[PDB]
Amino acid sequence: TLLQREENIIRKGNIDKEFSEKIKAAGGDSLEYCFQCGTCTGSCPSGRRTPYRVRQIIRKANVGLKDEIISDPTLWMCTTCYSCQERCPRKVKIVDVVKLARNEAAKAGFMAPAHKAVGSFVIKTGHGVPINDATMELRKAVGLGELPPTTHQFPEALEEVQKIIKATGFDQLIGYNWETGEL
Amino acid sequence: TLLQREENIIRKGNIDKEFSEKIKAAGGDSLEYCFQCGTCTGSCPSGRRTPYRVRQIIRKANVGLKDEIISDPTLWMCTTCYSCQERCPRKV
Amino acid sequence: MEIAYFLGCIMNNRYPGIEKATRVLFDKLGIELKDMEGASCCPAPGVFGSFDKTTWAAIAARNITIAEDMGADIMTECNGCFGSLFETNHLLKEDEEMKAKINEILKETGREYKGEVNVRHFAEVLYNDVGLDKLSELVEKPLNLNVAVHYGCHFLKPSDEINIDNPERPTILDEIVEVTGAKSVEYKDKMMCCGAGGGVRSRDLDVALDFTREKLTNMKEAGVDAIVNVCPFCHLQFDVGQMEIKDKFGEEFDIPVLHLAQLLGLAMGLPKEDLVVDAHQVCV
Amino acid sequence: LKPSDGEKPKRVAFIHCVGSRDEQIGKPYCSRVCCMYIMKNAQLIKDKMPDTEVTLYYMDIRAFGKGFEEFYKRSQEKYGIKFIRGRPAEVIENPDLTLTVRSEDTLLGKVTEYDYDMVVLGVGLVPPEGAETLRQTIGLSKSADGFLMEAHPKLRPVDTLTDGVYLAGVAQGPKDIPDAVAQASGAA
Amino acid sequence: VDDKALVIGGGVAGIQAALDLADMGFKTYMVEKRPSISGRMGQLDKTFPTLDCSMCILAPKMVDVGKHDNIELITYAEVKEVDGYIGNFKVKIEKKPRYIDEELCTGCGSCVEVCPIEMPNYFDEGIGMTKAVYIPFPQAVPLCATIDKDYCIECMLCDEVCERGAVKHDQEPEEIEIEVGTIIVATGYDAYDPTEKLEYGYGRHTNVITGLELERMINASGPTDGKVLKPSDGEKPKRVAFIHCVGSRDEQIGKPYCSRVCCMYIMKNAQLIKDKMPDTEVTLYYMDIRAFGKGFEEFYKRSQEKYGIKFIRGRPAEVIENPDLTLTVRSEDTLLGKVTEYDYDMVVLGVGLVPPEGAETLRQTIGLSKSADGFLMEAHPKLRPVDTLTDGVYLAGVAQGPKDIPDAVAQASGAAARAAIPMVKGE
Ligand SMILES: Cc1cc2nc3c(=O)[nH]c(=O)nc-3n(C[C@H](O)[C@H](O)[C@H](O)COP(=O)(O)OP(=O)(O)OC[C@H]3O[C@@H](n4cnc5c(N)ncnc54)[C@H](O)[C@@H]3O)c2cc1C
Ligand code: SF4
Ligand code: SF4
Ligand code: SF4
Ligand code: SF4
Ligand code: SF4
Ligand code: SF4
Ligand code: SF4
Ligand code: SF4
Repeated sequence: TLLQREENIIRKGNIDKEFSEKIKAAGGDSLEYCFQCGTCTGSCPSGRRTPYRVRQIIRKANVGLKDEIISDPTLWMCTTCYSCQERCPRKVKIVDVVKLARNEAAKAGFMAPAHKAVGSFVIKTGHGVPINDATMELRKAVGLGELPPTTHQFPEALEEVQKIIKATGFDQLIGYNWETGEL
Repeated sequence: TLLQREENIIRKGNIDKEFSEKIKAAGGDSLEYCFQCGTCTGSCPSGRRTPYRVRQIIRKANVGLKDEIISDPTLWMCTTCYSCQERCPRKV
Repeated sequence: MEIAYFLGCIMNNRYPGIEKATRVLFDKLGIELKDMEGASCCPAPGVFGSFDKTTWAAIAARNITIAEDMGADIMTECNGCFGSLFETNHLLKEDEEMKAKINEILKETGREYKGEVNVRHFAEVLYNDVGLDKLSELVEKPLNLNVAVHYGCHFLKPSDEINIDNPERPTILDEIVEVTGAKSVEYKDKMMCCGAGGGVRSRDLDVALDFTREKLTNMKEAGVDAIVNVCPFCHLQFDVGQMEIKDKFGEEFDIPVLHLAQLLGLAMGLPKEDLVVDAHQVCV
Repeated sequence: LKPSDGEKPKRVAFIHCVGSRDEQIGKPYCSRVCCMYIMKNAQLIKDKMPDTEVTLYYMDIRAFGKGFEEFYKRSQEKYGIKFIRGRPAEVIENPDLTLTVRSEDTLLGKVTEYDYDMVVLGVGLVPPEGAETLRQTIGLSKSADGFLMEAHPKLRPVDTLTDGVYLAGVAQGPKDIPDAVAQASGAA
Repeated sequence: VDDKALVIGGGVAGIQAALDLADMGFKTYMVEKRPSISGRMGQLDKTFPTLDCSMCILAPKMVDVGKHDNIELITYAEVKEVDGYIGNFKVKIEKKPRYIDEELCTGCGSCVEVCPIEMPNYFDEGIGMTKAVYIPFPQAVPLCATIDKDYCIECMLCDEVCERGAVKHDQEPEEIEIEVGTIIVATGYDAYDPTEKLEYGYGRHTNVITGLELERMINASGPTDGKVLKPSDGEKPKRVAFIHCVGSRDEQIGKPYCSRVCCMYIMKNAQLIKDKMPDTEVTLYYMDIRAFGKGFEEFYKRSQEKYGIKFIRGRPAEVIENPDLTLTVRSEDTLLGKVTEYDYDMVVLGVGLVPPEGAETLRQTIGLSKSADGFLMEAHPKLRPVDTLTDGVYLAGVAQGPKDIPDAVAQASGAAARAAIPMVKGE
């Protein structure tokens, strides 16, 4: 059956005005004066190959459809290419709104395992893409040091990075467990 | 994966002008002059409990998206209650 | 001239040839590259900025304080790292409350963000501080190459803040490429994203590979011999994603991917082993 | 204040194009000022009662005049007025006397039923009562919209085909105050 | 108070103001920077919403201006200095050298036929050619020839072929000094130049044109003899796209205002293309359809119903030139909620209205203030639309802001009345 009594109508029960106020107060206030021209969607390269519609994301953020936004997988189709923001005739900070919505979604638990893996790599080694043995050998062969002069080479720098991560609660956000060093 | 190379873009390959001309010649002439106000969809009782959107059907008929229309299950959600037609400001 | 040298992750950990070519090129230009001891992920904006702005800003601010300690501007040759560091810098400089919060977080690390240095891009430093004439003087092997220039999204955008070149139709990278003798070939959707930014590569590999496949189809129709980029994240996308595209759809492009530093090294007669072509998955 | 209780409304809806651009009532013309005065009254309600929520239901926003587009943008940026592109299908009175506007959000592509304490209809402009009597008394013709007809649409906007008789202001058709004043001076 | 008036600008607004002042009995000067009067109205083929011929109705007024006893017409001239105050304005004008004697030239056109040098015609808006010696259009007032010395080579063939002895290669600029009591500024507008909109590709793509260029092309007396032809190959386009709000309602270029007429003339030109070429497909990309004027909503409905013109609600993201020089418009259909990439043989940009070239110089010369949109500002936005805070100076037409012909005509008549009141009082 095509019947579904909740997905095809919008009432006040679907609206969270506090979400919109939070987004605007956090640096996405420009979304207030979007007049829905559709330039952003036409400029969006991901919108051409996925169900992602940035204009509808902006509209939902203005209306206050929190649950519809944060739980939406298409929210993660934006590459932050800024093509929409360069062309918006109302100068809306579209990418800022997208990132704020992604922050809210992550707070709600809509984080992909791969992104959490990247975060865990940063926690453990300070690098989102840590070096592997083959690259170590390549570095040695070409006259560079076996390790780059980064957190890879300085444990105290890694400790500082871990202190920063603990202070911001990022480890709790991705569910990193220090005791076992896993997610 | 959310990737879908054909469903998320409209080109001339998705358009069948002969379908639009056939519908207009068979008595759907008025659809040419929809201004997409959305009164029909707001009036539709099946529009608020199913994915059926009458305004989008009118728009697709004008554009010529034959395959998107004829294969659409929601096309069969209309009860022919005539509320939309009664309230259309363009008399479609 | 002295400048702090930020490496990032992908360049130093997957493609050291870019780093070696950059070091040699800057030694030839009389610019002292100072290592940023203890630097970490910038962090990659796609994941961290999408997850928590505070953590991203704090890590970027620590990276910036590393250079502030030396009293030197930061130089980056990654569009992602440049975007992250530059955005954090101009967010903390122009926002006192956010600066106070980030400094409160940084306190326990024995660091404080002062907003005393600038974040600069590798291509911008080459164009302004060196100039096309001195870059040209150093060319010893004028190249014969048709190259597709991939600007990357975060080199020039958001242009309101970066103000380096026109994002729609820029010419800075084309000029820097052409002083080497190679020809920058126009192709359809040249300013298109590679698909790796915003964390899309790790979230939905198919979508990013579709971005890359569209770009590669356009580049191949124009006839290019190689792809030139100023972003190791775009470099990795193109290189590894050509192999992934071949594995998934059996489509062959065989278009070598070069960083701008590698192209300059080739035009300047650097030793071949210094380019570390063995790192690249696509044979050059 | 609400007509029902003497209390300030917390939620106000405005409906555009009431009595205009509608062939169901034989009013196929634009009234040319309802968009702007709707936005103006929304801004005034926000000024007097900042906590009030105001939503406008529109088909087109015709902010064509001088400073009108800036006024339109200011309605959103400064006062936080909400714009829904949709011609409302119905207004339903609830038992508690609040009003549910049932309308499609065409840019979301979905039906919405939103509750409001007050609904304001953006009524259009029509010829005044007794217009036909005076028109026959003078001997003037009328245009398709019911207003008086000018001698030439382009080059004689204030003249009529009856020599010595001239038109000024909304007598010749809907328009705002500066246009009517210019027409009055030209007629003089 | 002097009983003489100066009207600056020879467009429909200026023509109406000058004729109204002259009929009321006041001696009037008219100053026009172009060789002939008419303004932009003379360049149009038809006018909305009636699709009536623009020149057929404008030319009689131009002739009336040219032969009025109370009007002194000074074309190809510019106001250089304005001093004094209301009733007591001293104005110094410079009449540029035509190198043709206005009193002797009959506008026969033999010199044009014989001239060997080709140069662009300003009346054709960059798509039509004429000779170094030219008459801007057949209905020009005064019907007199003009030599542009940037292109003249001094071959003297025009001198040989001229039977009236009207050619004057030794002519010099002339200084005129007039005393007036009131001034009406009717300097009109220029079309927005969309070259800076790099994504739409004007000036780069071959088959991308503006609305005014389309007006000249569709005009039966235009450079193409009234045929809409692709610039690339000179053949009729089978698919035409129109883009609204080019140069308007766009903060990326600092143009946050509506140009107030582009919707209507876009629809008018689409209807004219359909009338001439019924098999052509015409599509309009719009944000709002602003059919506000009398008969405008009916004109819009007629565009959809009678002509079958397609309307897509969406501001196009980009215009891409294909190898065969066809143009792909990439734009969201916001009502379908989906991205579309449609192909067309020609793309017409609905460019907006901007203040004319040299507007700032004249504004400073007179001493007037300008509004936020860049046009001249009136004394009161509601009750004094044609007055300025400078006593004795009035505004008429698009000089005060974008608007259509009837609005400009009403403003010109009102300005004539407002300027006549002080001259009637006399003190
Ligand atoms: C493509 C297009 C189509 C249009 N179609 C229609 C239509 O169908 N119907 C309609 O009603 N309106 C239409 N309009 C609008 C219409 O053109 C204007 O309303 C009208 O032309 C305004 O007349 P004007 O005299 O105020 O200005 P203009 O027509 O611009 O005339 C101004 C005059 O002043 C002169 N001038 C400028 N600067 C100086 C100076 N410093 N010194 C002396 N003289 C100077 C100019 O050269 C010109 O002679 C259209 C506009 C465009 C761009
Ligand atoms: S381009 Fe700007 S104004 Fe247009 S829909 Fe997108 S965010 Fe809104
Ligand atoms: S930044 Fe995101 S929403 Fe904007 S154009 Fe790029 S992918 Fe689309
Ligand atoms: S009510 Fe009529 S004009 Fe409005 S969307 Fe429906 S069919 Fe179109
Ligand atoms: S006839 Fe009834 S069910 Fe069918 S579209 Fe119209 S309102 Fe909906
Ligand atoms: S001015 Fe606006 S509200 Fe009034 S009739 Fe026209 S479109 Fe409708
Ligand atoms: S200058 Fe002489 S030849 Fe030329 S148009 Fe005038 S009268 Fe004729
Ligand atoms: S003298 Fe000048 S205007 Fe006359 S024919 Fe020669 S080039 Fe032409
Ligand atoms: S009149 Fe229409 S096309 Fe012109 S600027 Fe206004 S909305 Fe855009």
